[PDB]
Amino acid sequence: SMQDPIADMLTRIRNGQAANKAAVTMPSSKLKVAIANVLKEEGFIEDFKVEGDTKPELELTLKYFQGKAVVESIQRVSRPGLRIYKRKDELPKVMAGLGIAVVSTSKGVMTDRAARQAGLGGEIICYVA
Amino acid sequence: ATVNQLVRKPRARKVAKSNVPALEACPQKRGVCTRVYTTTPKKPNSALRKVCRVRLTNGFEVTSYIGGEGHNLQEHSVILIRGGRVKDLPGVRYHTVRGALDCSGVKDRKQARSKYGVKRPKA
Amino acid sequence: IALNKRARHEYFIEEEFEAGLALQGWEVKSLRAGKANISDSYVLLRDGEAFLFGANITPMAVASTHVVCDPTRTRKLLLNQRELDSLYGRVNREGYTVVALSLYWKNAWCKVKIGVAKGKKQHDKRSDIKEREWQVDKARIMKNAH
RNA sequence: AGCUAGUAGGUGGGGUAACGGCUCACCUAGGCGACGAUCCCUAGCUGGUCUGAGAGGAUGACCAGCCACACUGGAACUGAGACACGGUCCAGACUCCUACGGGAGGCAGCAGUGGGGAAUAUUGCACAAUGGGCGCAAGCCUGAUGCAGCCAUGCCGCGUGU
RNA sequence: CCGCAGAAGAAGCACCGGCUAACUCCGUGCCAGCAGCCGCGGUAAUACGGAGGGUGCAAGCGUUAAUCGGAAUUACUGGGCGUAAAGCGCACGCAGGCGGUUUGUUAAGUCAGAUGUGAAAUCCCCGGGCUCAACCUGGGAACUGCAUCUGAUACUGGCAAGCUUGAGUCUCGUAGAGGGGGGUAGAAUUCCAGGUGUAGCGGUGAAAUGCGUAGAGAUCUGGAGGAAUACCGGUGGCGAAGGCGGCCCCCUGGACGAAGACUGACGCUCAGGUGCGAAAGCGUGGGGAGCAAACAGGAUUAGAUACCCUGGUAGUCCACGCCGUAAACGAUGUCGACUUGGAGGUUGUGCCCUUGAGGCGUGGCUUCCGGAGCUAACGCGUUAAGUCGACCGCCUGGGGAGUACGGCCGCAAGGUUAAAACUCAAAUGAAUUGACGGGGGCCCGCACAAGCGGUGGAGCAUGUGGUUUAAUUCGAUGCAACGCGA
RNA sequence: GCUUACCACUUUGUGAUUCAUGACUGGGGUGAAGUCGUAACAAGGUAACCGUAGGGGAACCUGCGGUUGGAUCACCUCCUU
RNA sequence: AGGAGGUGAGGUUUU
Ligand SMILES: [Mg+2]
Ligand SMILES: [Mg+2]
Ligand SMILES: [Mg+2]
Ligand SMILES: [Mg+2]
Ligand SMILES: [Mg+2]
Ligand SMILES: [Mg+2]
Ligand SMILES: [Mg+2]
Ligand SMILES: [Mg+2]
Ligand SMILES: [Mg+2]
Ligand SMILES: [Mg+2]
Ligand SMILES: [Mg+2]
Ligand SMILES: [Mg+2]
Ligand SMILES: [Mg+2]
Ligand SMILES: [Mg+2]
Ligand SMILES: [Mg+2]
Repeated sequence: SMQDPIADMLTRIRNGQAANKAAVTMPSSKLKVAIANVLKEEGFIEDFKVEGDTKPELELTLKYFQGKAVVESIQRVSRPGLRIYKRKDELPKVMAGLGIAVVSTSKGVMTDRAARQAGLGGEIICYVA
Repeated sequence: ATVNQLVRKPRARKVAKSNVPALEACPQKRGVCTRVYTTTPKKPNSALRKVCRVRLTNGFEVTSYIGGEGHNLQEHSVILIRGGRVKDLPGVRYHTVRGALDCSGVKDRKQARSKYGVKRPKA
Repeated sequence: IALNKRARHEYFIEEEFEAGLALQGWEVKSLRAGKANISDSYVLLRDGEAFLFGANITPMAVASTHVVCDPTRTRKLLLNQRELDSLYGRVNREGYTVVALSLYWKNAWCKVKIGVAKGKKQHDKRSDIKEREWQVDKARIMKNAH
């Protein structure tokens, strides 16, 4: 049933953007908060806050530069049905450097440019633009 | 469409039959016409058409259309078939190379001499 | 019976008689068997009492491997004097066009069963003519392209 | 959709230039198979070539590496190196010669002929150069090779004029 | 290479209506003929044959043969499954695929660095020589591959520990045509027996077959037998689907609601496999009131094998098995999360001044409209055809064809898997206009209905068709031709 | 020289697969609309379609289960909208 | 628009 938390998080984010919701809440995890941090580094969202101890709840606030949503496209890449791994320099660059292809590497979670600067690679979580 | 389904049974390509199976990947075939006659055409082009049934060297008998106005073709004729189908004749998918050991070019024809066998006249 | 299915489906035959025709040895000896091509014989006015036209000679293997026998050869209809001028007048101002229908035999003569058929009108091409006009207009209106 | 019992392994002998059921005697009754075993059809493989921006699809023209083959099949010997492409033995077909007592042959080498096909070459010259094998060596030969002939079969260039 | 006379010795093919670069004439007249398609050619062909003239390549031009591309038309990059081809009829489940949250540890998948190697040849880049080129050649890169040594621990995974947030059990109830068996009540129909009772009954748009003075039909009494349960009963409920409908009892499954306690990922989806599976049909033994395949008789029609009528067997009913096919449909596979809403039906529950049936709501099933969004549109729209993830199945132009053969199952009828040869260049789906409907609604008509008088019956004249001749010149053919041209 | 075992080829008997042929027979496609009826597209004049059984010279017809991928709505009377 | 009040199909299939 619940086969991928990351895909569910991306779907909830996209649905909140479509519905113009200000904040979206979900269960939290280390990978989820890492993805939230890597998104907030590039400022695709306002801020993420995780509350609670027995049931850790993460709530992310969506940015709105105008009526149009700040994030237009977001697509899961490394799905449980097919894992994706690229080389050191063969990571994809979405929209020729406009947007981030979130990648979890040996050191940790980072973006495509950070991975290229650090000279390593990993799995491509999702494209965001 | 599922990746697991594709892995368990790879997506295969559909075979496509050749429009001239009797040629067997050969540019031309030689045979002798078992019969030479005329066949009634389809609805719109009621113009009479000339055909011959010829049994090739491969043991298959095929019907081939005859081009030009006036044909130098008969039975017991060593002919040459090149391929090509006419949508106006039902069940006809072959063409005869007029000018191959038992046929002359179109009489009194001065155009498309290469395509109709005739050599270029001196004058 | 050589019913001439074209002249049967279109413009039913109305008048006919029995007469032979003149031919050489090349285009003969196969009409005795029956093979022929007499579908919609275009018999027109000839000074020699409307010489047989239209129908060709049978493609039977009687060829000298040069031609069948005669790609175009004279074929003569038979009438003493009854239908030269009358046939011209009928074709001119009646609409009846005489065509050959069948090849009956007295066991010796291949009889020209010519039938005087009515000239039937063409199908209404008033749609395809406009389609062709629109096609040529489309081909011509491609000027403003650079 | 089941196959296999010399088949899976072990214990010892023999055999191989060396490992090994390669083989023998005994014992254990396993081994392989849904990742396709067994069986049927097809197929020389690769570097590469064509078509494609790419992933892909087709194929193995020329050349190079490897494999297998030498009328079909079986077997062995010599030789370090073969079950031998112009060594040997034998079964079968075919062909040829014979004095009718009896013998020879295998162009998938160069050419060339008969047949097939839509369709494809001269029965040339030379060891002149390289290479090959033999030999003190000069030197022998090489249809490898190089050159020559025909074909517009494909690529390129020039000319029929200003 | 130098001299030798003279341009003197050397151009063809295809096409010319759009795709595609190119226009005129002559002749034939759906004929002859061109073609890859669209499509030409029915007296005026830039399309056919020829001629003239233009265009595209050129010692080479066209046809044909094979691969890919355009074909995103097998799509992994890069398709779809409600109506075009496509969700198995439904459920269980193995191998298999994937998998909630946290910690430690392994280095397996993954990432980084280094080594060897990826024969040469060939593609490519920088250069060079053949009059430049074709061709040859030097150097370099590449050949994305493979194995090895050491690190990285974010993710997937191996191992060891945990958690409830998923998944199940227990407590208490709620609703339910959920399933099976055994009894039981009434209405109605048929039949039998009894009484009264006469010329008709039955039936159709109309008639007749059919029954009937032997006493029918009709009306009161009693009895026999089979099927289904009028109302409640409802876009109501239950069940995985099919399906389930008087009442009672027995055995029993499933769903939801209330928190609480417990195990703690035990989970999701499945090829093969297993079970259920409307109706019809088949076998065995009963039963049969009505209904009625097939069949018989009477109607209709030009004929009726059928819709009209009277009979009428199998079956419809029960018990055990076989068959496993349906428009088995929500034409929409199962599971998990998110996304505006408006009105509803039914159930549980807290809750409020229960002031009353009402008020604030909340959970389980279901109906309609509808926003964003999606779709070719119709339309889906919190029960998505929307946003995504996990898995299985299915589709690749139509007919042939879910057909033959082969395999398996079944007593049989048959069911499952499942093609090719051949043929066509379309097949199809949504939607618009018109037309049509022995479709509906509305309004009109010497049109219908109501009256009055005419033709076809008789004589004569005018025109036409048929015949005839030397012509019976010729033109027109329902309304809209026929004392018409005239 | 004799002989034993291993084959290879040949022969016999019995099987399996494939091809061609085969008197005859069944179904399909194309062409003519030639013959016959009108089953479907409208309420196609008996609404069809799907499953299944039976019948007919055939399109089809009838018996039982299911769907709207069908039509008027209400030729009158009511009362709710 | 909640429930039941009824017509009118033997009278034409082809092109
Ligand atoms: Mg040993
Ligand atoms: Mg081979
Ligand atoms: Mg030799
Ligand atoms: Mg491509
Ligand atoms: Mg492709
Ligand atoms: Mg598609
Ligand atoms: Mg469909
Ligand atoms: Mg379903
Ligand atoms: Mg089915
Ligand atoms: Mg009855
Ligand atoms: Mg279905
Ligand atoms: Mg809606
Ligand atoms: Mg097909
Ligand atoms: Mg079948
Ligand atoms: Mg009808």
